[PDB]
Amino acid sequence: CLRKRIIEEQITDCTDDQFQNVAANFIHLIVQAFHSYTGNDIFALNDLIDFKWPKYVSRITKENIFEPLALYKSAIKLFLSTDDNLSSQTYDLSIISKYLLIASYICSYLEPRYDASIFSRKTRIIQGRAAYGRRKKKEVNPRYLQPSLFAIERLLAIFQAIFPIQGALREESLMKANIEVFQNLSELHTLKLIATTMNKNIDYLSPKVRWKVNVPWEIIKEISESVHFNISDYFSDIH
Amino acid sequence: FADAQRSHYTVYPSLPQSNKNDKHIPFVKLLSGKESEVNVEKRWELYHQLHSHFHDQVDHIIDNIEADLKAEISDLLYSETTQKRRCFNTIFLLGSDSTTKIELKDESSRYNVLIELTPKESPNVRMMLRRSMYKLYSAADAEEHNNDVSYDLSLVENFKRLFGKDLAMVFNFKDVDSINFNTLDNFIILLKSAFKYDHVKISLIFNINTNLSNIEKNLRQSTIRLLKRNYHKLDVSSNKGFKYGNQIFQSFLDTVDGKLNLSDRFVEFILSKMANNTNHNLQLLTKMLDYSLMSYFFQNAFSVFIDPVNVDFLNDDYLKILSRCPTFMFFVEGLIKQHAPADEILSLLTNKNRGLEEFFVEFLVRENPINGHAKFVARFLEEELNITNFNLIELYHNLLIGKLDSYLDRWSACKEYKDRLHFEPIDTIFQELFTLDNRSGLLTQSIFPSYKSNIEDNLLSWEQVLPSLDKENYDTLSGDLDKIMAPVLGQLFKLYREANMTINIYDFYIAFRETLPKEEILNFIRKDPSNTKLLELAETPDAFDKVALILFMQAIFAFENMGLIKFQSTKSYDLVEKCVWRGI
Amino acid sequence: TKSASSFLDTFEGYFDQRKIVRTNAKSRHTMSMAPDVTREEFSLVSNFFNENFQKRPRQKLFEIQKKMFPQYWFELTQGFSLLFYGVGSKRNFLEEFAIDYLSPKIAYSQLNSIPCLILNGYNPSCNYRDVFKEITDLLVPAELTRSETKYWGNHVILQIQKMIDFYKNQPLDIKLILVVHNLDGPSIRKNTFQTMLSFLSVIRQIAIVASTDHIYAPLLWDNMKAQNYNFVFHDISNFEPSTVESTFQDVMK
Amino acid sequence: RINTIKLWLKKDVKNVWENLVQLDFFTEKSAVGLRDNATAAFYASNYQFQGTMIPFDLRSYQMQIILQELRRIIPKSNMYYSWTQL
Amino acid sequence: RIPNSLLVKKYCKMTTEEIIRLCNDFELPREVAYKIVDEYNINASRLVCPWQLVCGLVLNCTFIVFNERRRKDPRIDHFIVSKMCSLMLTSKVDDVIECVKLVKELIIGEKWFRDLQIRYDDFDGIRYDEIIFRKLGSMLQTTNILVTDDQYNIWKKRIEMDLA
Repeated sequence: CLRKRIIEEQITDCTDDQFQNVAANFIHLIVQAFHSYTGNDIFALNDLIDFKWPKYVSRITKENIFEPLALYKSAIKLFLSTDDNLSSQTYDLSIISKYLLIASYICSYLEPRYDASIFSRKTRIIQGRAAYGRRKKKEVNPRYLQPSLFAIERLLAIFQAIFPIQGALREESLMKANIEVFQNLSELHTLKLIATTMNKNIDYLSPKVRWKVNVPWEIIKEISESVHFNISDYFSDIH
Repeated sequence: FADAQRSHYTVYPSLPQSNKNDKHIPFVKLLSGKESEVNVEKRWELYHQLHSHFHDQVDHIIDNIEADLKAEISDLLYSETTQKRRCFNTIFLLGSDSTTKIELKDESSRYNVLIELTPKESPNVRMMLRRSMYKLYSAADAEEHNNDVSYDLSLVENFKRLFGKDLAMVFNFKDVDSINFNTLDNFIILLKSAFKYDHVKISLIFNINTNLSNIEKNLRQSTIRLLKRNYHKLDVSSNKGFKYGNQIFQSFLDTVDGKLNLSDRFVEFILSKMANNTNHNLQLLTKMLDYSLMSYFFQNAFSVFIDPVNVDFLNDDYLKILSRCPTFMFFVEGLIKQHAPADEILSLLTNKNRGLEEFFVEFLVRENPINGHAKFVARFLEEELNITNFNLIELYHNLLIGKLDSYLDRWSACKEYKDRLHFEPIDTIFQELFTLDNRSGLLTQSIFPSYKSNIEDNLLSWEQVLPSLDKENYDTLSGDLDKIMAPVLGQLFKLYREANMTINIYDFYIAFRETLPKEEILNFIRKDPSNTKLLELAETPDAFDKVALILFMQAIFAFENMGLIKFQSTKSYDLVEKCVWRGI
Repeated sequence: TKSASSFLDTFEGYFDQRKIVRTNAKSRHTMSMAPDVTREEFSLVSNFFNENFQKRPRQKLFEIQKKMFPQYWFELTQGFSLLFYGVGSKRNFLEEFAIDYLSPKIAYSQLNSIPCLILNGYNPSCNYRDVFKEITDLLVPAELTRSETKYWGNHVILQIQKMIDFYKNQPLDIKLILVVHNLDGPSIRKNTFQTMLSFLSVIRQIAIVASTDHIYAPLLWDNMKAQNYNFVFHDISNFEPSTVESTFQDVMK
Repeated sequence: RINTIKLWLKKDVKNVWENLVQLDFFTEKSAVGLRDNATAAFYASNYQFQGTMIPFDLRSYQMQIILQELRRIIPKSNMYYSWTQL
Repeated sequence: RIPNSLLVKKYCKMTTEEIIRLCNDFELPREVAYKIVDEYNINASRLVCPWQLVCGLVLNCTFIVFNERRRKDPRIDHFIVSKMCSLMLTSKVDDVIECVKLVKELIIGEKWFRDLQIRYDDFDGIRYDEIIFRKLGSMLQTTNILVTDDQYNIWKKRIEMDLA
């Protein structure tokens, strides 16, 4: 890939030293650029050299082989970020499964007492009082920890609170949990996104098997960006 | 008896030898029992012709996606090399369910084996290795036309001298989102040492049903940098690139081309239920269209008139049924309101049967091509315009509504073609007996029902399921009880709904005890002529409570295995917890 | 009266009735003060009230839904499985539907009768290996060869997969009617039983007629189980006294 | 206080985190190491532990080397040496 | 001052004379009036506004007493709700649409609602022989893609006078 670049660019001011010096300079560039990333491991440097080599040969033009600094200033993009991952959208799921993931993320990080202050919105007819909410915001940031464990009725209740409107008085537009909601919930349990206390071959239909999410925040933010759900102001009263 | 105490008792039902009728088809007599038997036989044969013509195309599309996918995967599985030569080829099959057969090519003087691996076939690393080398030695020594080896990578080391051929094993992990990635990267590390043997070629194929940011988050980074050597991605999902929804819905129109029509509400219900499910949509398309066809030929007698030979069997009741179509009412109101010929509307109103009997057979030569023009819009968007991201179902929905121009300007690529891609159709009289439709909520009630809501509705209200009677009360055993007393397990739910989250079973018993009649059941309990035990407990001065606890405990231990009640505090079982709420 | 709830049952009825109740407002009443009975007084008044409280309206309801049976046979013979959810015992419905109505009609139409494998799935002694033993002599399929069996695999699931690829080259007539009572019962709701019963419903030559009792039932089936069943759901809730199954469960004091 | 230290993003601190469990600077919460005999290393090879099924950045690890023992062994001419006090 | 609405005024004292006037405005019978004024004794203290419960009562118990009257024409279907919207000094018809929904599950398994729905054979609008074949999912149920059998002949009778 370099020995075709020397003839693609019509380069005749070269010898073997003029190749090995830019080779050793590239290796020192990967070292002083990425040693704080890897560590003292030859294997994590060998593959970085294998990745970033032809994208570095594609930046020599006619006289970058003579200088050491403007070639580094011609390829500063591949010495700041590592670029090792395997790379638009976030998840190829349904709408109700995305909202089920969001609602399971909500109920397994929120304390169960403070939801009638965040979701209860309809006009009363009978004398009742809502939840006051938490007085002091706790700054321990609960979404750093492991999640909590909830019953499936709390997931179905928070699911129809955060769901968008669907559907002139026989509609009753507040969506009830049909077959498709339970089927998508079992699909989420199959895809290891919501999960539970794994007793060996657990029964789903027990009132002693509780559920939890095991997807991190960094994908829930992309999901809530996809369905355009304001979830950043749901954990605003913690940090 | 004692046959409902053992699991799986098979039972042969004996049968009468013959009844000698035509009751070999389930199609009942329609038109409130006035239809002819030969028309019912022709309706059954016609439905079977339609259903066979549909499913013979559905099966070709479904067995053509495999011939497309085997052609797709086996081109980026081969015909390429990497200069490092110490890497495995990796193919990430995104969105794929583990249902595909993989074919490996000839490539002689080289074996090609496929090692399918499963989250049940992988509890740790050694079972993966033993199953993989077992499948390798089996598919190597049975594709040859004798000693026993150990199932580890030594067989991969001396495969060149055991058989004489070079190895090229292609691994295949079925549910990659369901295996431990901690076991999977250990297996990839254990496979990485096979690179030094100069006759192997490992290829990895990952069948992922989620996104790629959830596989390279759970794996370790050295394995990810090993997998970044020759990786390719491939989106395998029948919602990407709407080609197989534009061949199942296209082929459904080729069966109903002129005979049947689709409603607006039906196609938007199809679009609403196909969008709330992503993994399998080529099956939820067909099992909605077939159940729409099955609820049509079972219900509509006029399906016998969708063939143009049965036009002469217009009896009087067919003329009664077709006359009360509101589109015909709109047509007759038109014949009144624009001009006034008397003795033609006086004929066709209720008196003349011949004019209405011959008038309807003119209304079947008409086509008015919705599905005959929609294929032109499909061919225009695919061939002349080259846009392959359109949905034939949603384009057909907007074409059926009439706001097709908004859907064509949704792309802003065919601004010079909004006249060429335009079509404004009208309605033909007597559509509303010839339309597949859902206005009764039938495809909702029996394919995607609100299950828990139906259970709670039948538990709470219960008058929409149990009748009320006005004659059968004196020959019975409980005639005055069906009108003054709710059924137990349906009366207890009225107290379960308006209870708290923690229900004390004694208070839940007292609230059930004072919603029963007292001076009726103490008279009712002495009715039995045969037995004598039921009357002496009525001679006990505490009969009402001892008959009330039996019904209460029966209803409580009947709710409990239905799922509405959790007995907390084991070794007490006294304070139950309400765990199902209505309306959710 | 004993609930101060502002809302009733919706999501806000869930959030409202889940409050916190103090120690003196609570009613800690043991059910010992309920007037105790014998086992035989329960056994007597139970079987009295089963068939002598709403007997004629329930028989009227069964005759109302008994003219629905040709639609059930049509849905079975067109490929679907059936699922009968509802309040009350669906047992005698499937004993009077699948034994009496269904298999005579299937046996006549393809011209002994069609074998009916009842399966008491409310009994917790319901293994799938002896049930699949009972299937493999009513059909008698081929055995698992050496190449088609795998390294310590499950032989039942591989045999059903072999039967699935065998029965794609066959005439489409019902060869068995598999009648599952309480499909979400305590030993059949587990995963490998449902993998068995979901792979059996892929075969067109067996008609699955199931019934459920629990209310969170449809989450036993994901996009692979609910696709291989292709259920059609029929609410036949008929308020039955349900006394065949309650002898299994604990009726403890 | 001030030429500086480049803040590496959490996409690159994952490799550093994995390189400090392959040098035994962190253990898991209660993870016993090699089992005593050969059967208890078999009985646990068929067990699927809960600490490896949860996501990566929630595994509750545990220190091998406390901050007091880190204070005395890092040289005092370091730019993080003041940060080893608490 | 002008009134904004009537279902706004919290804790307004309502006597039984106003309730029987509102019942005799809708010509509802005696045995439903003697439940609408007798339920007010039950939940009287726990009332945030008593012009919403009595408002929704006389459309929930109005749709069930005149069910066959609505099946022939939809003008009464707007007449009763517009009469209640102008009787409650309300400009928005949606605020009395929400009234019967907020009060409808408050009286769903009540006693007098239970033996008053069977009296007129309402069962949520659709009678028993039409709803028991809709709960079972029967394909032989009456979908309304045609017009009703007692309605086609009255559509016929309004044509013979437009030509004679």
